[PDB]
Amino acid sequence: HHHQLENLYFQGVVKVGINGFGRIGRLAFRRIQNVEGVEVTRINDLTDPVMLAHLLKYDTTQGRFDGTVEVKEGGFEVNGKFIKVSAERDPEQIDWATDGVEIVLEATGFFAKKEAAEKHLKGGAKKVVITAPGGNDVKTVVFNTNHDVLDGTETVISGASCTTNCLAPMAKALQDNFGVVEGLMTTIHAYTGDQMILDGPHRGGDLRRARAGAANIVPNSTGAAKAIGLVIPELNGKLDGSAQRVPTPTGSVTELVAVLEKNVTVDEVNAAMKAASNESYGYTEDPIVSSDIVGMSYGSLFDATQTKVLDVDGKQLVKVVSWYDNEMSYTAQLVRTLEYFAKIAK
Amino acid sequence: VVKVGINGFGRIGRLAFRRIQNVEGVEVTRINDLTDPVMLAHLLKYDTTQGRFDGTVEVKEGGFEVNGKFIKVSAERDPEQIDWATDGVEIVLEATGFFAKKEAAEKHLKGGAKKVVITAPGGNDVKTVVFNTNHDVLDGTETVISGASCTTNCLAPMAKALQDNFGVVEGLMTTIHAYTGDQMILDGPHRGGDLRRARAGAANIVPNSTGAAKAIGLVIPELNGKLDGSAQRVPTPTGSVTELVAVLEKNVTVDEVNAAMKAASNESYGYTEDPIVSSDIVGMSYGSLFDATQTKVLDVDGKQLVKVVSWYDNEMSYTAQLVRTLEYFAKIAK
Amino acid sequence: HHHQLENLYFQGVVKVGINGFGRIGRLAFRRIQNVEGVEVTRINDLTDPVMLAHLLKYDTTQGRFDGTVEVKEGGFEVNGKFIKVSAERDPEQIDWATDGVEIVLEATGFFAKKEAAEKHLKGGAKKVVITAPGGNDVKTVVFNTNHDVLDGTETVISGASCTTNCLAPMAKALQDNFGVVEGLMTTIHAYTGDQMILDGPHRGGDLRRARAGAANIVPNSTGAAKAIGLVIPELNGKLDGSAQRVPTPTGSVTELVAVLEKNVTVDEVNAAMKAASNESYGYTEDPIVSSDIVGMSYGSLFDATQTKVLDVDGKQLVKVVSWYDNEMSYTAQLVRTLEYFAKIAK
Amino acid sequence: VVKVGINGFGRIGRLAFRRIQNVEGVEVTRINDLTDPVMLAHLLKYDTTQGRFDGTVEVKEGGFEVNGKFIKVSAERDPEQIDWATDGVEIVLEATGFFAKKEAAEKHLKGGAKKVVITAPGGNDVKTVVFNTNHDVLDGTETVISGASCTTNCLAPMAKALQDNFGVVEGLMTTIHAYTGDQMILDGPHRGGDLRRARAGAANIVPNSTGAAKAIGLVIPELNGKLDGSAQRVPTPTGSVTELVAVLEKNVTVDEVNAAMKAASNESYGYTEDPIVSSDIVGMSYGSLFDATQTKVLDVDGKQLVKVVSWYDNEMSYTAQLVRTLEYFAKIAK
Ligand SMILES: [Ca+2]
Ligand SMILES: [Ca+2]
Ligand SMILES: [Cl-]
Ligand SMILES: [Cl-]
Ligand SMILES: [Cl-]
Ligand SMILES: [Cl-]
Repeated sequence: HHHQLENLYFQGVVKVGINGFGRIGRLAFRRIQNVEGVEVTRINDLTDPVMLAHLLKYDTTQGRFDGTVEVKEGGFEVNGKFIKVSAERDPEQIDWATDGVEIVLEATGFFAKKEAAEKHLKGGAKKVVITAPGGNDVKTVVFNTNHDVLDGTETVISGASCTTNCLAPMAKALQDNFGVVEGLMTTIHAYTGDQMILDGPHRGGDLRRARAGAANIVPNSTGAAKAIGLVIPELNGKLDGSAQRVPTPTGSVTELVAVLEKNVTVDEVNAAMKAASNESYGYTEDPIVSSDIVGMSYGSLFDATQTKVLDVDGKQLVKVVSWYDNEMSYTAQLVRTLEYFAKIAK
Repeated sequence: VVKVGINGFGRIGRLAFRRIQNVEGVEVTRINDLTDPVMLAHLLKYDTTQGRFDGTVEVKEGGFEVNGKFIKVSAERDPEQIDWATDGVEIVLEATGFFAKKEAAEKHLKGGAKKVVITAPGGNDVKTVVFNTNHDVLDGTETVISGASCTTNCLAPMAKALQDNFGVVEGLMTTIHAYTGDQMILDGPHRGGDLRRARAGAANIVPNSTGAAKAIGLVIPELNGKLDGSAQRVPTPTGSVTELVAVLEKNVTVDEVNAAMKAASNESYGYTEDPIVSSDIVGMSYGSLFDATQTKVLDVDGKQLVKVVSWYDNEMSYTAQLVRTLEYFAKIAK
Repeated sequence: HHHQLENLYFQGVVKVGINGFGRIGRLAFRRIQNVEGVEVTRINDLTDPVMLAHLLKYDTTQGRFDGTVEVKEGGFEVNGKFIKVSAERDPEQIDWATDGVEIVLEATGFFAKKEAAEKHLKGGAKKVVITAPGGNDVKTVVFNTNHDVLDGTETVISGASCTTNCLAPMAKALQDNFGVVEGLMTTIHAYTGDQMILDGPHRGGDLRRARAGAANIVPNSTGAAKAIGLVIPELNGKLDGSAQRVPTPTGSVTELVAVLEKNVTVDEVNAAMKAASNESYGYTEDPIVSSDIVGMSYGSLFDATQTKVLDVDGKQLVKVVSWYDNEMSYTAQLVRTLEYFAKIAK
Repeated sequence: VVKVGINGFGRIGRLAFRRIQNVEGVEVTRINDLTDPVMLAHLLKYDTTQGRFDGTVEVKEGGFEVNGKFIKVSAERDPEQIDWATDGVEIVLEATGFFAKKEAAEKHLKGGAKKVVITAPGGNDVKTVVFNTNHDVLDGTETVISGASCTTNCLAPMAKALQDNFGVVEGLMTTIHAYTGDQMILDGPHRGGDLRRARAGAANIVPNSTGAAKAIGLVIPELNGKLDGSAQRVPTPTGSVTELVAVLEKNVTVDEVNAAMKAASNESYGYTEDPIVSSDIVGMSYGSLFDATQTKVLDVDGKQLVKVVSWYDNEMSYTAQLVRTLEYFAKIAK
């Protein structure tokens, strides 16, 4: 009876707008091409469209675009369909509604806070998903970990980080099955665009991101584990971590060393992960390596071959390890949350 | 003068030769390897990661002339075939990827050598020595000893310091490690059957099993059975870093942890507070370099997990430790 | 009237056998999965099948296998179909005919010469294609450059090398349109399995292949240009060349600097290449880079953006440049020749 | 003592500082760069490709203390803002990726410097000097000069030797070149609009335009307009090799070509017959290293095409040439 959900039953097309056509924005565009009932009808980015079209067609790590891309006067012709490309620097000036846009992926990195991201509503968009944390009045959502926190009335939400989308389902499964006292994370992580190609002054003052990223093992700080409480309240304040950036251009792996609230065996841990598996959190027993997860659609892929339970006179330390393509795994999660959020809008 | 012979002129054998050139009272007078000496001379002169050789190398009838001195190069395959005594060799560096067994390594004594140091674990009936961690275990009467592995030479002083200052309940190690010659350059069948070492080593993050932490008890009895670990091989050709996450027997602060490491520092175990990266340690002579910038103490309602991290050049750091043990071992004679 | 060709008209299935399941053998298997009317019914390789199945499923440069692979008693289950995998070290002992094999891809590198490769005929196979040169009584075939040299009665043929399959259509187009006096080739080439991962003794005695291949620019000798006469008789003895191996795991590019028999312009050269283009020899005017050709199906991809015509008081030197994936481009050519050879057998 | 000031403490500026430490009678007394001195001190100490600094570096109020001596570090952005004379600087190394113009570079003279050397082409009204190829063109009265590019410093002695011995009709260059800081670490918009420098530089073979061969006439008048070329950038962080394919004015043999290069050899132009690879030249002080193992003479019915190949460390080889020109330029004063 009619306080009912509707968009799940009778929505034809979810029209998406992308503000910021960097790595994530372009990869989200690519994924949406394969999502029935969701399509991008507007891109906004200050870069010359000739440059943007070229980078959409050709991608070092993710391969050639599946289809044709041609620059036109007001935007691109992508697999026939024209798609407007604007270059407004003020989000309040983007007339999203003229292109039917209802939800915006905000991926520039300059409008993270609620009031900043809500500028897209002035142009007529209804909802916004941020490609980063994750402020004071904004929920953080890892799809298939805590998207049930959404009621559909929120205006701005965060898709969390890529590392959070890998860690969260793995840490939650430990908590649900065994209980976590505390734990430390180490991500062995592909280099990224916040590192220098060769040694040189880094804008932020980071003496390690100043170093050649493709020729070094580079320690760097993280926030996923310290901030996990935003996705899994029961783990608030229980985890910390850091990263080692290494010379691959994409593909990463997350290790968690944890003290649990009860004793376990390796098989029990692995069986718990298998039972928690879904389209966001995969399970494998194959001895794969990082190139095997590039382009994959899981947000997180648990690797049962790397599980360890160290038992010393009954005192136990546990290691669990999950793979992720820090590019496409995070993008696949963003797109799941984009669609879900739009469809439970009401 | 300690006259040393080298069996196996691979990465470690060649780098040990380079180091011994600078150890007064130690000199190599006999190399032997089943490779054409022209190939060996070229690989001694030119080294992708460790640079060009300091001096002159010329191939001559029976071996090399290195900085004037001639050095016999043989090509046997049984240590008994090596007349170490004809070249005056007293102690042998055994550095082929095989032969890591006492009876197997004792074959060199028939050729007239007195002592043998094997460049890998092989310690069922053989003492395992990380210099400046436990070389005091040697009395000089041993025939064959092990220099342990390079991961052990990195971990051991760090783990020993935690044990000495605070007590260790248990711990898990992760080493982010340069690729090595037991991995394939491109995807292909690995002779051991390892499905991960069969993969392209310079284009992947590759999980790898280790033994350093599980076998630490051979170097630090007080840690026997308390540790486990594993590795992630990554696309650098040398330079590695070892992380240890441990449960200790008392609560600590970060400053207390770092101060304990500094107090344990010496020529084998370095200390830095500079935010370095892996290229900054390639070629260094410390066996282990503790990095105070990476220390973590997670305290959750008084229960603590501690992370400590040391760097090492898995090539030159290990080699420098081997040569320390070679010199000391020869010095304390029998 | 009935001295007619038949296999082009009424052949149902070309059954292929692969001797040697290395990089090329596995990639040829992958391509054949997408070739209607051609299928592999027998693999012979001395490697443990568990290792071989794993390497077919997971491929660092060419991605995950499109489908499922499962080890069975006598071989593999690949996308349902069972495929026998033997491990005979003597090719005369391979009973190809029991599996209906008519043509063998001989890719071990130990049976290049005619008499050696003809051992496969003892087991009942009819034809053999060698994945390397290219002996004294054996024709060398670059598909869509000189496959018309085949009359279908040959027993053993060579698919040439991967570098030859890139150079040949480019050199032939210059010869046909303008005439070649002489020329020198330089390939900038991915590292390969004949190089060491770290500095160490090389079995062949090559002091450069002994060096770490992923951490160096490594000069190495070639044979494609010196031996081009085997594919293009009119260029016999007119070319020489060499290679620089560089730190990418696949993807290569071939430059030819040539003296021609007449003066030209850059546009004239590029137009000549466009007219010579086909499914083996592509044409592009996009400023691509090496990652953009990994996995591609052209044997050779001419890049019009790199064309140069240096004219000094009327004396001209010309540079033309073509891309190739030294893995998949060569494999795609091998598979074209495999099918054609089987189908004009008669 | 020649007192030098450095504007721009990037790769070249820092490596030139490292070299000048070993040039007696030349010393840097003033650096200025718009970067925080803490960042600059860290990058001087630690260098991914060129190793750790030889000495001590400590940040202090007005700059660095390097091996005791204090060195002022400023952060202006207009050469007139630099009081070179207050620091006694006579000659300025102008090494920011901009300012490659005579009037632009002459701004340093207002601050009290006498001469300027720009670390890139900028030669419309500025002489271009490859040391030991054409530094005899300087008379000492010039204010601003160019050290040319690093590709020019590699090509020039090789091309000059062909011209001197045999005569050059024409030629095309290909350099297989390390990636540089004008390429992206990952695919992304390039500020110049270059669709190839927008691509991940350590994961691709990247075609690149050059100017060294087209502009060679500025260093070797006899080759003006005779050459063209281009580059392939590849995944090494330093170390490069330049190939020249040329039509000569007479027929030659390989031995004749190689002998001519050996006779042209000097401190700027080296000669080797060893089959080296790129890591063997990183850090070398020669501007150019001719490799006789790569020489080709293709003779087809008497018509010849010749290939000659030289190595260079696009970082340190170029820097060593710059510092040679700095010293000479200061020495021949006005
Ligand atoms: Ca869609
Ligand atoms: Ca098929
Ligand atoms: Cl964290
Ligand atoms: Cl272990
Ligand atoms: Cl050739
Ligand atoms: Cl040029």
